[PDB]
Amino acid sequence: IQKVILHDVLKFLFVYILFLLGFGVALASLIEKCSKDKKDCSSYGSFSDAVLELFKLTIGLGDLNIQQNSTYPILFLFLLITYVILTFVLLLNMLIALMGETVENVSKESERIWR
Amino acid sequence: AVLIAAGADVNAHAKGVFFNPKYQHEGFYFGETPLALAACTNQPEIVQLLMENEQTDITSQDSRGNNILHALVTVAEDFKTQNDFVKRMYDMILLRSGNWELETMRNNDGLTPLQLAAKMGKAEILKYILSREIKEKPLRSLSRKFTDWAYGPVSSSLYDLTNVDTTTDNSVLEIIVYNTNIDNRHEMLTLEPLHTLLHTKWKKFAKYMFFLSFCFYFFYNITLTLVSYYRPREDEDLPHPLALTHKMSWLQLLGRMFVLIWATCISVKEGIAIFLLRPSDLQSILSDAWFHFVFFVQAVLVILSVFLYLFAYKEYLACLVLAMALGWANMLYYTRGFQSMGMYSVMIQKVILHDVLKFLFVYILFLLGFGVALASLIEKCSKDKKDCSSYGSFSDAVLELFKLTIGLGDLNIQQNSTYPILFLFLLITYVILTFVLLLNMLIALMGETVENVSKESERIWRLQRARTILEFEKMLPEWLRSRFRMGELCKVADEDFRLCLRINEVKWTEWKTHVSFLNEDPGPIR
Amino acid sequence: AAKMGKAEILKYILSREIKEKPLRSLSRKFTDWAYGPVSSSLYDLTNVDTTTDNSVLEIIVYNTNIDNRHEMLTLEPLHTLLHTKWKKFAKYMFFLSFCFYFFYNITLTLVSYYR
Amino acid sequence: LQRARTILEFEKMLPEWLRSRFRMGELCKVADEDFRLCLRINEVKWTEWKTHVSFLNEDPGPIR
Ligand SMILES: CCCCCCCC/C=C/CCCCCCCC(=O)O[C@@H](COC(=O)CCCCCCCCCCCCCCC)COP(=O)([O-])OCC[N+](C)(C)C
Ligand SMILES: CCCCCCCC/C=C/CCCCCCCC(=O)O[C@@H](COC(=O)CCCCCCCCCCCCCCC)COP(=O)([O-])OCC[N+](C)(C)C
Ligand SMILES: CCCCCCCC/C=C/CCCCCCCC(=O)O[C@@H](COC(=O)CCCCCCCCCCCCCCC)COP(=O)([O-])OCC[N+](C)(C)C
Ligand SMILES: CCCCCCCC/C=C/CCCCCCCC(=O)O[C@@H](COC(=O)CCCCCCCCCCCCCCC)COP(=O)([O-])OCC[N+](C)(C)C
Ligand SMILES: CCCCCCCC/C=C\CCCCCCCC(=O)O[C@@H](COC(=O)CCCCCCCCCCCCCCC)COP(=O)([O-])OCC[N+](C)(C)C
Ligand SMILES: CCCCCCCC/C=C\CCCCCCCC(=O)O[C@@H](COC(=O)CCCCCCCCCCCCCCC)COP(=O)([O-])OCC[N+](C)(C)C
Ligand SMILES: CCCCCCCC/C=C\CCCCCCCC(=O)O[C@@H](COC(=O)CCCCCCCCCCCCCCC)COP(=O)([O-])OCC[N+](C)(C)C
Ligand SMILES: CCCCCCCC/C=C\CCCCCCCC(=O)O[C@@H](COC(=O)CCCCCCCCCCCCCCC)COP(=O)([O-])OCC[N+](C)(C)C
Ligand SMILES: CCCCCCCC/C=C\CCCCCCCC(=O)O[C@@H](COC(=O)CCCCCCCCCCCCCCC)COP(=O)([O-])OCC[N+](C)(C)C
Ligand SMILES: CCCCCCCC/C=C\CCCCCCCC(=O)O[C@@H](COC(=O)CCCCCCCCCCCCCCC)COP(=O)([O-])OCC[N+](C)(C)C
Ligand SMILES: CCCCCCCC/C=C\CCCCCCCC(=O)O[C@@H](COC(=O)CCCCCCCCCCCCCCC)COP(=O)([O-])OCC[N+](C)(C)C
Ligand SMILES: CCCCCCCC/C=C\CCCCCCCC(=O)O[C@@H](COC(=O)CCCCCCCCCCCCCCC)COP(=O)([O-])OCC[N+](C)(C)C
Ligand code: NA
Ligand code: NA
Ligand code: NA
Repeated sequence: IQKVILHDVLKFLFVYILFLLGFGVALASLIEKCSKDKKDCSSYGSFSDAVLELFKLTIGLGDLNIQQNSTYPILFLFLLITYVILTFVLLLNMLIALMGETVENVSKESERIWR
Repeated sequence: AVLIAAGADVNAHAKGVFFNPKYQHEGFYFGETPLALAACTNQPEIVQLLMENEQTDITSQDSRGNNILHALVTVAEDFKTQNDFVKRMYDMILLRSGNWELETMRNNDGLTPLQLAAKMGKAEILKYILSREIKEKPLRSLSRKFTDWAYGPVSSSLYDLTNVDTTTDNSVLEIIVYNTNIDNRHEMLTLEPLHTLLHTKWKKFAKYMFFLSFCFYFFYNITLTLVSYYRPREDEDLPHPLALTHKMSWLQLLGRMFVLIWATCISVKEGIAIFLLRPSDLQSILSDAWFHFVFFVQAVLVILSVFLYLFAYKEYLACLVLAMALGWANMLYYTRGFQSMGMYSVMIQKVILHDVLKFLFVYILFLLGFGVALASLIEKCSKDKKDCSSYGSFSDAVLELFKLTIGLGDLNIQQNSTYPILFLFLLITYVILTFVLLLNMLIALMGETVENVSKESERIWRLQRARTILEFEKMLPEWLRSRFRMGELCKVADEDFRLCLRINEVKWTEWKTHVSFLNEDPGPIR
Repeated sequence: AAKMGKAEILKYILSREIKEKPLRSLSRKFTDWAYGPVSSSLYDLTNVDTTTDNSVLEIIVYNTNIDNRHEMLTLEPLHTLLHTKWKKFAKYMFFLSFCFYFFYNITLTLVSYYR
Repeated sequence: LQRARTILEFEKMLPEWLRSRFRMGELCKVADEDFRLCLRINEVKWTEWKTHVSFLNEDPGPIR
């Protein structure tokens, strides 16, 4: 647990927060003013709301709704599918492949480090 | 020996089409002379027989401009195929000549034998030439490695930097880094006068220019984000906050000017670096100039978002938002200053090209295949008049199968389907093919890619940092390159100064008494 | 030998080169020319090519019994002979087979979705 | 092996006058009255050095 955190988990969290806060401002700058429906017209209305909705989409909770208050509805869906490919397909599946290389090397030495 | 004593011409040139072949299987190129034929076919007794003859001109050139030492570089191969006889023929011919006449001769392309080995990727000959040390006294001047002092285990050597450093054109360091053809650039930079020479450039000037490059690109994105997120938002009024149109007399308006003048500094500069490097190959695009296009595509979308405001098409906002999201993903270029994150960005490049693109080709075949089958199976929604099905169209069925794979939403089998058992058979078959087969096999194939690239990802990183070091060096002026110059003048022999580079070494295995040193007193003198 | 899967005897027969003069006619591999490293050889194709019935190439491909078919096709007069067929006619017949099966599905989909 | 089964099933389909045009090989005079329709493969070898006998042709270059 000590070797996996220092080698693998900290490099993952550095690249993930670059993509979380990067697509979070792009999607928040693309939503209109909510005066026409006066409440609950969008869940991406702020920077703090768009970062929360992209974090729920990675751990698997909630529900996906593309009927936002966006001016450009095709551009919103292009940036929201690109976020899924970079994190759900690339970064989370590569963390498992890099932990299997760390475990293979520390298994030779973990008994002498314990004593 | 019968024919030479009978008067055979020892300077004939076999210049036919079979001896100057067009393709590699049609003929055999050896150097057109009978001295090169004996050397390229591993016949050392006939080489010694021909060099003793006084009529043998050892400095003759063929039609390509090559001489005897250019031709041995052309036919050289690895240790696996051609074990090592070419490296021993290069040494025997050079010592009998006794001059620098063959080493400093240029063929019709303008290359010496040292620059021809770096052009073709001959890493076993180039290891020999850069570290050539001759121990005998009258032939010591033909070396490129000199022992300055030695005392027991410790020694100190000097490596010649005549045509390997970037003080001239077509240097050895510039040919190895910028070579699109060969496929062992990252193994040729581990050689010893080249490995220390890039490490010296990174300490003196190159790490400080890589930090000013980071700071002014970070401030460029953080002032592009704030002016686009904090726009004046009205339905009746949409002022572009850039160029400072309203006379509000609000200072710190230079941040609005810093996006205009810095978008033109990038689009002009990255247009030149694409123009000077024509790859003519899609593999050379992805492997060397990926960050030249993607810094150029961003800086154009910032400029087009200002020309579309002057024409008022109201699609400028589509170009700013694409420039904001692309700009924060371009901060991953700057992870090559560090070894830990720089080797991690080499894994991301190899996993996308090998594993992720094959997954997306088979997944979209199954997504769009079951999407039309399930959409053609749902009735007309006039009986309930609204919300009777979520699979009513092709565009709705593709969306509901994408949500079912990433894990969101809710599964409902009470559709408006005519055949309710056939709908559930096609919806469970989609889960087995993607959730059980394709997503679990992507993890198993990434573990095979990671296992092979882990052997090579450090040498691939140092080739990516070496291209960053050299492009900083063509930028800074002539009077800065004299101050940050490597090496020191060393009196090698009588009237011979070569501007060498010093490397220290400790060795405990081969014990010997020391001769052929340049200096008797071992300690550092000043 | 091709029927039973004897890959060590079949490697010997297909590349049999005899150097002596009166018994050179019993070869199946002849040196056309040579100059230094480069040479050029000739491989006999009497009963290994598909101009006759029960050829060696047809027995190795269509054999259900043996379990080393994919190792016996690496042998040398058989490896170049399949590469020559793919360049001359077989890659062009594999592309017309793709185009008329793609158009068959794309006209079956449109008439069933737009009923 | 999966591509080789696709190549051969295309060859039984196309007619007899197409198989003469796409036929592999060339007639080679091996000995006195012996023609065998061989196939040519080139090779470069750097390890075993020897003098050359038992060749069919003295002049090494491609003749036409
Ligand atoms: C180097 C090779 C790769 C890169 C190529 C490009 C290089 C540089 C170019 C860069 C951008 C050039 C386009 C800028 C302006 C377009 C924005 C726009 O108007 O919205 C458009 C969306 O169109 C998009 O989504 C564009 C997003 C990028 C697509 C580029 C291909 C990506 C590869 C993935 C390929 C598959 C994905 C295809 C896209 C889905 C549509 O507009 P709207 O939303 O309908 O608004 C209607 C407004 N209304 C409602 C008021 C009536
Ligand atoms: C940070 C998070 C932000 C996240 C935002 C998103 C970003 C996303 C990702 C981002 C990737 C990570 C950030 C990129 C940073 C790279 C910069 C760099 O090159 O660092 C280098 C040092 O840098 C220095 O130069 C030291 C600072 C001294 C002052 C420099 C001012 C120069 C002016 C004064 C000039 C005049 C005076 C000079 C006299 C000659 C580190 O290099 P190194 O390899 O470690 O060095 C070897 C050390 N070793 C031996 C242990 C190996
Ligand atoms: C113009 C297209 C931009 C992307 C568009 C996406 C669709 C186009 C399809 C692109 C096909 C993807 C294949 C990429 C090939 C190599 C990957 C790579 O370089 O890895 C890098 C990681 O960088 C990444 O994260 C790669 C992910 C691509 C998109 C990044 C998010 C941008 C958002 C886009 C939204 C706005 C789109 C607006 C424009 C349409 C690091 O690896 P490297 O070791 O540094 O390798 C470079 C080697 N070199 C340094 C010597 C050169
Ligand atoms: C080679 C060996 C493997 C292949 C074997 C076959 C080879 C070739 C055959 C091909 C298809 C032959 C059947 C065609 C017509 C049947 C369609 C039909 O009427 O719907 C039926 C569903 O039945 C099905 O779901 C059939 C789907 C394929 C099942 C074949 C076994 C798959 C293995 C998986 C094994 C376990 C799964 C079993 C299936 C759940 C029921 O109809 P309904 O929906 O109730 O409609 C009522 C209408 N009403 C409401 C108006 C009153
Ligand atoms: C817990 C979550 C919050 C923690 C954050 C607190 C900051 C302090 C964090 C950690 C404390 C110090 C780091 C580890 C100390 C050295 C040990 C080591 O192996 O380092 C490794 C990892 O080092 C990295 O490169 C991590 C990547 C960037 C770190 C950015 C902060 C953490 C990301 C989360 C937040 C990002 C947002 C903020 C970013 C600006 C170096 O890799 P290596 O290859 O193993 O080198 C060892 C050599 N060896 C293999 C030969 C052995
Ligand atoms: C394990 C983790 C350890 C580390 C912890 C980190 C984990 C979590 C990190 C962060 C979580 C933050 C969530 C929101 C919190 C406060 C909101 C806020 O301040 O935004 C403010 C400014 O926002 C802007 O104006 C735009 C953002 C500017 C920076 C651009 C981000 C790109 C950085 C990418 C690269 C950086 C990273 C590089 C790689 C490291 C505005 O707030 P608001 O929403 O508009 O409020 C409006 C409501 N009101 C009107 C009622 C007043
Ligand atoms: C789990 C594994 C993940 C793998 C992901 C697999 C990938 C693909 C996965 C999923 C793609 C399909 C799912 C959603 C699309 C359809 C949604 C829909 O309802 O239609 C919408 C239309 O929208 C469009 O017409 C544009 C569709 C393309 C969006 C971008 C393509 C991929 C981006 C590439 C990313 C760059 C790559 C860079 C990354 C490195 C809505 O239209 P409508 O409903 O008809 O009604 C509206 C009214 N109207 C008709 C008047 C208009
Ligand atoms: C004049 C005095 C300095 C003050 C103002 C500085 C103004 C400029 C500062 C920073 C520019 C920020 C770069 C971000 C945008 C990239 C595009 C661009 O236009 O930048 C260019 C200029 O970038 C540099 O060359 C940085 C080094 C500073 C050079 C100026 C000092 C010269 C004297 C030396 C003495 C220094 C210290 C010596 C140690 C004692 C290149 O950037 P890049 O990253 O290489 O290109 C992208 C990578 N890519 C090619 C793969 C695509
Ligand atoms: C855990 C207890 C609680 C947290 C502690 C309290 C906070 C701790 C604060 C600071 C510690 C943060 C980590 C720095 C040291 C990591 C060690 C390392 O190897 O780094 C390497 C790269 O790692 C990087 O530096 C990547 C750049 C990411 C941004 C971090 C910049 C650090 C400046 C600090 C600013 C703060 C940013 C973060 C603060 C939010 C160094 O590069 P390298 O030497 O060339 O490669 C090493 C490989 N080798 C070992 C084989 C040679
Ligand atoms: C980002 C998402 C959108 C991108 C799409 C843009 C198109 C351009 C895409 C990528 C640019 C060019 C491809 C890579 C260039 C060569 C590098 C390479 O290694 O190729 C590899 C992958 O090549 C494939 O075979 C991919 C599978 C089919 C690709 C279909 C488009 C992408 C699927 C998504 C969209 C599908 C929908 C459209 C399809 C009609 C070949 O495999 P290899 O075994 O590694 O060979 C290397 C040899 N080696 C191992 C000895 C080293
Ligand atoms: C990383 C990814 C990069 C690449 C991007 C791709 C990712 C995303 C790709 C695609 C997402 C597209 C989502 C829908 C968007 C437009 C809708 C549309 O045009 O359908 C139209 C035609 O539709 C038909 O008539 C049936 C389909 C014909 C083709 C058959 C599909 C099988 C292809 C399988 C093999 C192909 C792949 C092979 C392997 C590659 C009808 O539209 P509608 O729904 O009926 O509207 C009705 C509403 N209205 C009545 C109000 C008007
Ligand atoms: C007559 C002139 C041509 C114009 C009309 C063409 C009409 C037909 C074109 C394409 C048919 C499309 C196939 C899809 C459906 C498969 C079933 C089927 O019936 O197809 C069959 C015919 O398929 C072929 O043989 C393709 C090659 C064309 C043969 C006709 C030219 C003969 C002359 C040669 C000169 C060519 C050029 C030489 C270069 C100079 C076989 O298809 P399959 O894929 O092998 O079978 C499935 C695989 N499986 C066996 C494992 C199951
Ligand atoms: Na879930
Ligand atoms: Na859920
Ligand atoms: Na695994």
